[PDB]
Amino acid sequence: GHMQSITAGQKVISKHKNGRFYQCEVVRLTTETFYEVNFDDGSFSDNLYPEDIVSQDCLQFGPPAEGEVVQVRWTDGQVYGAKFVASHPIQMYQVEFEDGSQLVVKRDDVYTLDEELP
Repeated sequence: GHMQSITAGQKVISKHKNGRFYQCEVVRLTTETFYEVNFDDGSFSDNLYPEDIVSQDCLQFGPPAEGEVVQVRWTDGQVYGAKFVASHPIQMYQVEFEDGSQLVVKRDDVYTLDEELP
């Protein structure tokens, strides 16, 4: 959604790591910044984290310049040449389940207690 804003301290319903929906509590609203890059073969990634840029220290100095050549460490642990496209912060929701487990989830994966699932 929404319509409904979700706030810290609110009981909501979201999927646990076991893959089923349970009630959980929003413990914090976080901002995660994702980087978008074009790899040298022309494939596109929309969900790098700033630390995945290994040619410069983006956590310390911010994003590369638009179009800047970069090296990126991919999820296979290998390094690839790319060019920086854009960064976009996404508002997210850190939730805690009855068992103490936590997840950081996007708005669309959070439901209020009053609404029909899914």
